[PDB]
Amino acid sequence: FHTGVNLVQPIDTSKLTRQIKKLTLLHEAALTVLQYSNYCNPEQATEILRRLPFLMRHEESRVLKGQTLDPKLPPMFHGLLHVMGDRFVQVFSDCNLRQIERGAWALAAARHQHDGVALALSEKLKQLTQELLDLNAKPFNTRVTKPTPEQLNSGIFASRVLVPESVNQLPVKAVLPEFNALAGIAWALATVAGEHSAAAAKAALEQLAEKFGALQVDPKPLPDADSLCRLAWAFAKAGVHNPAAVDKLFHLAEERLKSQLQAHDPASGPLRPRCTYRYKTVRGWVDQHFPRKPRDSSYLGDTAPKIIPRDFEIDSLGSLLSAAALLRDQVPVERLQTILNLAAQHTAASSVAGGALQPLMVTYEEVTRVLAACEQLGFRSSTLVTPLLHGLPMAALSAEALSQLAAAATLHHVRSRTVYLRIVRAFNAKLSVSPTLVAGAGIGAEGKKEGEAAAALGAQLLLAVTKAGLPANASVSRIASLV
Amino acid sequence: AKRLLREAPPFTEQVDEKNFDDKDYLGAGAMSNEQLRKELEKVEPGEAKWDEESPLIPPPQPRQYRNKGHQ
Amino acid sequence: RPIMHKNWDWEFVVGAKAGRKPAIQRPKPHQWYYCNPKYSAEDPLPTKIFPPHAPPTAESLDDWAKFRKLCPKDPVEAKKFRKHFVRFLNQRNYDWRTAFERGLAKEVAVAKAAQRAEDETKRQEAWHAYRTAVFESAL
Amino acid sequence: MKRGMTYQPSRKKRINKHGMEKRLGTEDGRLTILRRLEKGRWRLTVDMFR
Amino acid sequence: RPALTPSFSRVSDPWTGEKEAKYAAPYRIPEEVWKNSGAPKILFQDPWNSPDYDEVRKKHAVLVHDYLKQQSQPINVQTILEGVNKTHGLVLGTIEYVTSLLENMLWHDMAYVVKPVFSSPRKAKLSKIPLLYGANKYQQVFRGTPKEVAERYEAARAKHIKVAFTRLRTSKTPQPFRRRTDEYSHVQASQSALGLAAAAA
RNA sequence: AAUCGUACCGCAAACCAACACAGGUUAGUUAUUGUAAAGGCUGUAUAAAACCAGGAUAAAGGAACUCGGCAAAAUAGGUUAUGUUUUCG
Ligand SMILES: [Mg+2]
Ligand SMILES: [Mg+2]
Ligand SMILES: [Mg+2]
Repeated sequence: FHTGVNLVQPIDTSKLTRQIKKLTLLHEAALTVLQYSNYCNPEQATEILRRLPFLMRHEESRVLKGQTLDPKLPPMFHGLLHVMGDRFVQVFSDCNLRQIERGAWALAAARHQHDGVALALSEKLKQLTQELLDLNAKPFNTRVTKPTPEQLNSGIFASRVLVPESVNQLPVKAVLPEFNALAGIAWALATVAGEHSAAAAKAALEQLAEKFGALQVDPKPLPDADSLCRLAWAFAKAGVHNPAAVDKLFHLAEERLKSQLQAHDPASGPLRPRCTYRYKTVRGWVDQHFPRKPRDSSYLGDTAPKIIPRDFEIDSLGSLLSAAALLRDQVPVERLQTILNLAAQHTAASSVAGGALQPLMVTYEEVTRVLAACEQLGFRSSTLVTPLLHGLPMAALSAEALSQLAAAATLHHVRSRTVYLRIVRAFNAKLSVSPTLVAGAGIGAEGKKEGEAAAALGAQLLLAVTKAGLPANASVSRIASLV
Repeated sequence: AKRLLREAPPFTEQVDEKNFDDKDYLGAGAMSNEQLRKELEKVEPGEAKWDEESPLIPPPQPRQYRNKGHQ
Repeated sequence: RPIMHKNWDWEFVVGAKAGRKPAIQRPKPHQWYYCNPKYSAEDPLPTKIFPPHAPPTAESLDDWAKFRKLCPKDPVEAKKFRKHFVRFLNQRNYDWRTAFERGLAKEVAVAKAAQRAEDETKRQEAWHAYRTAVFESAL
Repeated sequence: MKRGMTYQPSRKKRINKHGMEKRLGTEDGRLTILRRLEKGRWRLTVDMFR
Repeated sequence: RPALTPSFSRVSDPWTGEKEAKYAAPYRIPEEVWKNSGAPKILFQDPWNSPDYDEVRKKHAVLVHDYLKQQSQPINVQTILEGVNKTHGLVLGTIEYVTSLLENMLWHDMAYVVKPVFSSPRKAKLSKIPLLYGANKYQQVFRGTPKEVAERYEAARAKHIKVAFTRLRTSKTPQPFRRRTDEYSHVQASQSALGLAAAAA
């Protein structure tokens, strides 16, 4: 039926779908985008947007040991986002709730500002605020057998093969089932909002804050830790002032943290988050609350699950606490203190198995992010810092970073000889002579420190160690002699 | 032939979708070195004892991967 | 040493011009380098073998490093696994040529069509001027 | 069915069945070599080359 | 740049069904004066096609397609002709030309037609009532109106599930597999660079 | 890090069939809704005999043909209330 020359469209819809699913490089994506961007339906337009953020990270990792990234790529990555952003606005009226989530996240993830998208999202947010926060609201259903004329405008059903869909039985006694969808859209609106669309975005968010505050029920499945962080930053960036909404949001976060700790038995092992395990099935995908056993398939090459976390982790605690510092004035002190204590308990329990310490690996970026929030909030605790130092590798850190870590441990009253020894030993191996002291570089800091700068770092480390009260050791003695 | 009995081995380009970081955090407005020195000096030299630790502490354990629900 | 060769005689590649070794009619992947009419002994030898049809984005490929990680531990399965990996590598050379030949055909057709339009325009313009002269002459 | 295709060449088969190493492995094969030396044939086995 | 027929009543359309030429003489003269005089006809009219014959046809189809998308109910071909001309000016001359454009859209599922119901085949063949046409906002893979498309999709969805499980029960893969063919060569890389330059300019 | 293969033919006028033989010859890959991207290939000069081979159409009749419906032609496909036979499938 689709043979010959099409006088209206240059490319067949089915062929265009094949190319989109077959993208692995930005150059290939640019070839598709720059030719057929005006002939994509909402299904195709939003699919491209979601892939672009992942393709950019892939190319940065293709660089070999002795090569460098091509300078022409990053400019092209933002060029493609702008072109797809315009097409997203044109077909915005025909997108589903899920499709709007994909397009909005891609621009927000890439930190690309677009006035046209921000204005379109502002109107949509107002419409969805009164519908998704209603008590008598039902979950989004993918099991569509006879689509309506308006659903034929989404492009999902213009396919020559089976359309994958979720095979779960939708809950029938859920309260506000689509809260997570609303939280993500609001965060995208704040991030994508530009200079000429800031007023509209703020007004839409203010109405959402008032509606959220004037609510006497909690969603039956409590909002995910990620969703809570996104909503908190949506208010912080937009400057919405509503203590009633802010306090309620922190209440939900407090409730979730307690629930995770209450339903945890230490005998089983270290605390781990609850997650959704998604598997591929004949008619689509299925979500489970617990993992399957490893399986060998006769047809699939990969049977591993996609893990979507629902509880809090160290990564999310460094973003929720960051939002709290921005919104400190709107949060009661009592609620802030309770959350801080729960955060410490979550960290301590997550790195203990049986009766012995089992540290969990962390990165330097994560540690600094958590500590920075604590300094702003003025929270001092040794139960939150000690687990973070045991799981932090100290082999590729610069001399400056080691000095800062030692100072932080002393201020937080950390009492663990192993932590102190692992820091001084690493610092000593980085302090070289030649008659000028040289402090090596590393992940922690940029460049090397020579002369007085190296001496200052050594003095700070010695001061922290002296206050801590460590017994004399070879590493400290050599540092003192050099400085 | 053109028809395969199972998925082909992963010899083509593999785009990874795991551990994508897009959260918002604070800035880098940390304290100055002089302020840290003053804070350390203010620390009281409390004569406390060290905690009782196990003779052998295992090295850090890697964390499991995470995905996103924007499928 | 570079990873890929960049100086090719494109008349030879398309087939309008003869090569440096006319006895070879279809060069192999490792024979392209020495059949190039612009071959020079002063140029450093590339560290990898690529045909002239390969894109410049192939310089970041590391195929044997990935193969080792996927290596089965059973020797019987390992031998078959390696045989399929070599088959994949060889086929990739002729996927590039097919795309190369299809891509150029589209560009040629577009240019040929554009020339055809211009020629008709000039012929029609010339006739119109002649027609005008006839009316003017007759007053 | 069409006949006349009783020969299906195979290099490994030809060497193993009629090779010099095979002719020298048995008493009867050694006698065959002597018979061909006596007649004075220039090529003794299908396996021979310079 | 539409051109008028020698009768100065309509524009000539670019298709094989057009039997009228384009008047191109420098002066306007009635048909009767010069048609029976015996002079060569090529001095007054152009019987050939324009250099942009194919591009003009594609442009006309877009104008018709866009107008239908703006409509809210199926309409006749006569209404389509009047609406397009009023919006843009005198660019289309006959309803037969518009009909040919619509047939192309119907084949590729860019539009649909609403047909009447008749009691017997002979009545349907002899009927002369005009037809009504609509347009799809995006290209579909099924024929008919949105109600018919939904019905066809439902039957297709059931068939797919039936086939997938029968394959699984008989020890076949539920979903067919293929290999990914690399379609990015040096020619494609140069096309992308050319495209960026054109977009920048 | 040495050593051996790398030209050309390979559903074929170059391999097995005495031939430039309508035969035989393994695996891996590619475009295509009702079609089909790349690539590859190419026939002494005429026509208004009988007859022969391979197709097409045919008034009225419709197995009268013949050892024999040989050959040819033929709505061929799907869903059925009810009935029959079963080793109950
Ligand atoms: Mg060869
Ligand atoms: Mg008859
Ligand atoms: Mg009879």
